Amino acid sequence: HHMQLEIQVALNFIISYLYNKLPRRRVNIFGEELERLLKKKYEGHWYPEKPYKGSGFRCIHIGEKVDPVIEQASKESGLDIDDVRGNLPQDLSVWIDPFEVSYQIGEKGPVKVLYVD
Ligand SMILES: O=c1[nH]c2ccccc2n2cccc12
Repeated sequence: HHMQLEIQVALNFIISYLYNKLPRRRVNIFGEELERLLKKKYEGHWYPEKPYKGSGFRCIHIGEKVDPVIEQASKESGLDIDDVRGNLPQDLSVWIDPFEVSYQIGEKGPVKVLYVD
């Protein structure tokens, strides 16, 4: 029902990797904190008019370095960011733009779409 809905889509996707190698309730906590941090980060950086404006800011990147929002959601969930990294596909990008959520795996991977309207 917003940028909200789209952060949900990305969240669901990301944590989907984490369940069943990381403890259930603490992955739930990881999601909830992730959701909060994205909202807090994306506030005022969301322009349905120019969806691509700030797209590179909003991008969740987990290459050889981890996006702070990921690192923060880990610390606030008691999870070792190395164990979280480990269960997430390497060189992952998730772009969350108005009307579209998409992601790439691997430097030469195709972009895939989770949500578009
Ligand atoms: O890995 C990146 N993907 C990306 C996708 C769309 C827009 C901007 C970016 N971007 C900006 C710094 C880094 C990245």
